[PDB]
Amino acid sequence: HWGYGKHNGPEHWHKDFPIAKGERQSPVDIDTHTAKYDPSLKPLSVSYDQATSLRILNNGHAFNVEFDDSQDKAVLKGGPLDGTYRLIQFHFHWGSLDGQGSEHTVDKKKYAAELHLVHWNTKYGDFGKAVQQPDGLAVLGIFLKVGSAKPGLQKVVDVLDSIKTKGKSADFTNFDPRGLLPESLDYWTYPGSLTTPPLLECVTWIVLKEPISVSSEQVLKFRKLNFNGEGEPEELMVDNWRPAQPLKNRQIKASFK
Ligand SMILES: On1cc(C(F)(F)F)ccc1=S
Ligand SMILES: [Zn+2]
Repeated sequence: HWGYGKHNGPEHWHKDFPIAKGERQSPVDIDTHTAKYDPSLKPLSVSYDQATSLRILNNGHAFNVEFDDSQDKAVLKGGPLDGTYRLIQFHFHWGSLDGQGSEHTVDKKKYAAELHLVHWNTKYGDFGKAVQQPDGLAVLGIFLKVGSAKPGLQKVVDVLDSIKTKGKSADFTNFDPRGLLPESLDYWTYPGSLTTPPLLECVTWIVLKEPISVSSEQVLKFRKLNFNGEGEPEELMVDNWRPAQPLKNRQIKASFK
């Protein structure tokens, strides 16, 4: 099945998922000089005070921190969005080395990792119906650089030993995703896609300009996870990022001057 290796990595995905070579695929390189300021954009509204985390899951491609999305508890609105998007899960993409790992790049610069907070448009009722729509999702993307530790990340790093291999989950209640946000909500936005199969073109991407800093020890612990299941040859979960895809007929808009 798909993955990130030589034989089943991103350059292969198009054979099972032809939309891989579609018109609005993600990630992309953000050319900062050509992203135009759009003064009609709104401040993003991130309302996470009532977020209810439930569980953390190693799905064989990344780990997901899952939320109860049965009510309007943790929502994203404003910015480029019409309506209200509900948080369902977050996950990361990261490298085997600090020099790589993010999916979006900024003037071709790769960060050590990239956090994706996935939200679905509540007008569609649930996640599975939202991914049938071109405005079904909004993904808040936040870059990670290695430097100072991020205290708000440590509860995630500390649970990873309990979900080392594919298919493992752990209770993961009362985690506050506000602790993963940088100071500034200045962002770039463009229409794109999921960055793993099935690569659906549902996503309004909102990528924050300000990275968060995480420590070398925090990211080292992400790299001890495994893509394989228990009892299988160990294959470290590293380099689970898709490279930048052609921008095609898209414009990236900046919320800031
Ligand atoms: O790529 N991708 C995939 C998913 C899911 F959950 F549908 F698998 C959600 C968000 C993103 S970015
Ligand atoms: Zn992702």
